[PDB]
Amino acid sequence: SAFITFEGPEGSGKTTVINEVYHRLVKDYDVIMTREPGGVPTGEEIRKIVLEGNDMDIRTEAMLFAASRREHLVLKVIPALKEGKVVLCDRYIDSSLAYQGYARGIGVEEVRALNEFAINGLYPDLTIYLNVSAEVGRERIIKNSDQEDLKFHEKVIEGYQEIIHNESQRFKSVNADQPLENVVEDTYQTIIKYLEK
Amino acid sequence: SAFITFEGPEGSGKTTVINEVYHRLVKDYDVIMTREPGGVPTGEEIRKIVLEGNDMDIRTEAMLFAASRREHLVLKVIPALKEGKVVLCDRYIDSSLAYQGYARGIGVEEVRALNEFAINGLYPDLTIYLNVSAEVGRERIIKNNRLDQEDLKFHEKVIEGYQEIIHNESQRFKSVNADQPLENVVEDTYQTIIKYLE
Ligand SMILES: Cc1cn([C@H]2CCCN(Cc3cccc(Oc4cccc(C(F)(F)F)c4)c3)C2)c(=O)[nH]c1=O
Repeated sequence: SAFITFEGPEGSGKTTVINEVYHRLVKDYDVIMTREPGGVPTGEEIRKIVLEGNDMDIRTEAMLFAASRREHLVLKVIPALKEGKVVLCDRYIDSSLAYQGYARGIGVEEVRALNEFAINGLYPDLTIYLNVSAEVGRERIIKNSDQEDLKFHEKVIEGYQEIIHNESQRFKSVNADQPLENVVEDTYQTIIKYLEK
Repeated sequence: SAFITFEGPEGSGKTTVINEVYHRLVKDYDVIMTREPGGVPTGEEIRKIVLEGNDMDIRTEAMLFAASRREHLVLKVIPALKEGKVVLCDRYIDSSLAYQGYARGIGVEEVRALNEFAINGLYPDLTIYLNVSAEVGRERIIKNNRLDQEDLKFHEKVIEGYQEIIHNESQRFKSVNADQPLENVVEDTYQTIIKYLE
């Protein structure tokens, strides 16, 4: 079994990468791909409280997303790992840290403690970080589709840069400034190299 | 202003105490009585998920009690404190510590870190602990019939948990002997609060 997460800011090509990588991996591996809360009823119901929120405090939101993360883990991720499957997950604890912790200003130490309570030691075996520069990410966001949004996008990237260099062993960084075909290829090769050892 | 919480296991006479202490304090103080979720929409929605839960993982449950606590603190407790009011709260952080941390076995430190993220430094100015023995509490719970072993043990653990919390802390905790008849429990609690308020 293997628990693989995919991380990156928006404009990193994350959606295209996970989908294309998952498609190639299914041919040879007992692999599943899941997008948190991945249709888990309780997880989806918790998520709805946030989404229906009227000017919801960011900490309440973070705690509800952490509760949803855990329901997804206990009812979907853990049973698939116990069945010996490889699990590809579209976002996980590093997202909460870069977005809620760093970018939204709750604090790194606080969001990490929250994430650690939700995951109870279940860290990914491998995390693919889609390493995009703020400028390439910006052009991809525009190409696919504000000063405050640009600054927030820069803080998310800065947050990921701080995280990645603190847990180097788990993290495998892919150059996401390349065309998406190369980003997909490098990610696939990185995962295969991990799965074959 | 003053933020006063009331803690105790079931059978400590907590409901009677808070209500009777509220009816006495209202004569002289701009005081409110609340509990989580306390009509707060998001808190009420969180409560429904917890009540509809089929063998819900204890950590998910702890995170949901923490999210409800934050909603109730920001939308109800903090605005009343900013108005200069006396806020009496039935159960707060210490309940999660004794129930989720100790009795459920998650770990008091882990549950404390979760609840500190939830409360963001907003600790009660005063916490009344209704100190009941497991045996007196048991007899009160039965009155509301013999209580099964699972319930008796869980009740004993909650008490053990509260004993650990009160000992490893204090300076906000004021313990009231809840083994006394409820009239005396009410009187001691009232006197404790008045001495604090001045
Ligand atoms: C405040 C609190 C209470 N309890 C206990 C106290 C003894 C009674 N139980 C069971 C119970 C009874 C009635 C309603 C209920 O559901 C609640 C109560 C408060 C808050 C929520 C929620 F909004 F957080 F979900 C649900 C639970 C909960 C905990 O285990 N932890 C806490 O943080």
